[PDB]
Amino acid sequence: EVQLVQSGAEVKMPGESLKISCEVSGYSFTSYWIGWVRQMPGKGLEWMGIIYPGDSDTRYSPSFQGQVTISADKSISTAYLQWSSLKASDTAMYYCTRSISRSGPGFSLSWFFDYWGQGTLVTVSSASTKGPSVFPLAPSSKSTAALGCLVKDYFPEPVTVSWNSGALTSGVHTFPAVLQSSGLYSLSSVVTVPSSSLGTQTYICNVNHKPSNTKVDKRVEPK
Amino acid sequence: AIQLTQSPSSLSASVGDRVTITCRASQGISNALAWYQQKPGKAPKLLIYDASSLERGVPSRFSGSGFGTDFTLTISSLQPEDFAIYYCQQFNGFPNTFGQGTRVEIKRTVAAPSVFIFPPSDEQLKSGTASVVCLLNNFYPREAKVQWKVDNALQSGNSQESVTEQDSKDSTYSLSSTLTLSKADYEKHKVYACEVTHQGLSSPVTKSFNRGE
Amino acid sequence: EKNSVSVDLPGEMKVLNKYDLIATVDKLELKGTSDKNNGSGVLEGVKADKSKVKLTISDDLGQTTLEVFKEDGKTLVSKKVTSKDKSSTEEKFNEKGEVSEKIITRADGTRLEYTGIKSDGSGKAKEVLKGYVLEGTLTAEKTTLVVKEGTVTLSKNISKSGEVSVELNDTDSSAATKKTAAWNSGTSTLTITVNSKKTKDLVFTKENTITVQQYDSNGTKLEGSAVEITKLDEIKNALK
Repeated sequence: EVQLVQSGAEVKMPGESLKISCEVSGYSFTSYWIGWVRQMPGKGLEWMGIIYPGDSDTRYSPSFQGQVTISADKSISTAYLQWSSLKASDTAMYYCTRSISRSGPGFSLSWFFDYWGQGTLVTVSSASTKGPSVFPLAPSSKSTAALGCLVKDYFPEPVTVSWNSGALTSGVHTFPAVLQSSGLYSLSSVVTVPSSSLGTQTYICNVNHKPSNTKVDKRVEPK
Repeated sequence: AIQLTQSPSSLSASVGDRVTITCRASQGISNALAWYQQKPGKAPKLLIYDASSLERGVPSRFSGSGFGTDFTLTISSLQPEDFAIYYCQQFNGFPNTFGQGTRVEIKRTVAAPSVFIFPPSDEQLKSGTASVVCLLNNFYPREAKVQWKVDNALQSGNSQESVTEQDSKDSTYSLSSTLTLSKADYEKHKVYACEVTHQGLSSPVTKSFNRGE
Repeated sequence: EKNSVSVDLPGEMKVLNKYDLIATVDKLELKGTSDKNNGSGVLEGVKADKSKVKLTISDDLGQTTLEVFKEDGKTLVSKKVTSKDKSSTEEKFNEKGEVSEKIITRADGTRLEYTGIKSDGSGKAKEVLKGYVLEGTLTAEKTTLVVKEGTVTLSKNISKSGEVSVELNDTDSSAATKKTAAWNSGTSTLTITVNSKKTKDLVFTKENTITVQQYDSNGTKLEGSAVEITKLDEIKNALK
């Protein structure tokens, strides 16, 4: 039942402030440390800091001392990661992690992380944030028919794509986003379905782009 | 801090191969090591702590050992769902440090690309632009090639390709080639085709469709 | 039993396929699976408090590591590493994560105890010799053990590497009653001088004892034999 739920994705400009949260449940929140791990875009894992909500003891890694504020709230079972001012180089994915303490010889201790959050993406740029597209691609004269949806010209990644509002994950392929010549991403999601189901069954794709708050569902439409 | 160096960077093995990954430290961290498994997408997951003790729920095929500065993570019988990136971390000396990770791929048979094609939506042409999509589904290996016939005359620069990561069920791949053309030029042609050349083929496959027929 | 007879462990415990072994200590059985047929394997076991107990035996059969965790197998409560030569080091944790107590036990019975460890390292230091017991503090750079007799304070320092250094301070301000000291790191001797005249030598031995050798009247050479200290007041009497 141990679950670590994080906040949603964020879009910020250089200099703005931001605080992301990690809603906790499943265990004794006051007994375990709560850490924070950074993952630069497609890069390694950076540990930022940790907090013990029993006494609000913040142990900051020297690579982030005076660069980020880590707080906790025992009353609501929630930890926080707060920035004074965002810089363009702070774009990464951040995790809240439950930590297990180990007494490293000597005079100190460290931790390893057993349960992780889902991750919060912080994109920092001074460009326009545009919502995604709607266009579907239709099945016609297939082998098991195949269909899907097209998501063109959005900013910023990532966009979650579902099919039939869940309950459809057999042959669903969601392609990674490709940045076009214009500074906007584009991706597609496809499903492989039995060819005999077209008409007798309706298929809709549930796109969601919380950065621009855009969210669109569209149907195929095989013709 | 303490630098951690893993080995190797990438890796490829068939289903059943006993694969081992190493992690070398710069100091004596005798017992303080943890192993994580970041699967496609998100997110990291603890596999093995204290370099020997196995985490609950982790299958018995995962094992780990080490002492001093040389450590080794070991999968006994590789499985297709075990495709992920594996990190080692040290928690003996403040602060905690991670290794650069290790990629693990799966080897399987070849067939087949299973080409599909898709015409534009005709709602795109309300904006003067249109995108043609060619789909390749559940093939191996990752290497492939796609060409865009237009009046039996290939088109340049207007293509973009994206590949999925290795599937967790059948260890296959999938590719999407998108041809972006303007509506003013999309109607100057009738036949749009996608010539596919994959290692698993015996001859180039060409899925096509006449414009609005 | 059969095909796994027994073998004795470092710490008075016993340990006895589809190698397999079975152990038992502290009123309940611990079993696991080893790699060889000597006893080189871990032993799992559970306590009535649902606390997880783990016993790690080395491959050389000369280093047992007994660990105690909570209901989750990750958060530990105690950790006692016992070697073949009785060199033990038991730790206890304050449930915050930090080690609250560290009981270092040497081969010759002389234990070294640490209590009241704060979040930085400052804690009560107490060394248990044979016949007497020294007490002191613990700074983040050395272990300081102090013996006081009026104005004279005898400070036995212990560097983190393990070497022993000893100093002596005297708040007295009389050239005839003030006590200075001289240390020799090679010979491990502290020489007490009073009024430009040597008085006695204190040797801190590799057997973890202290010897006293009184100088003669003229302070030019030693005399007699050394007396191994058995009472704590014997250390104070030399500082009078």
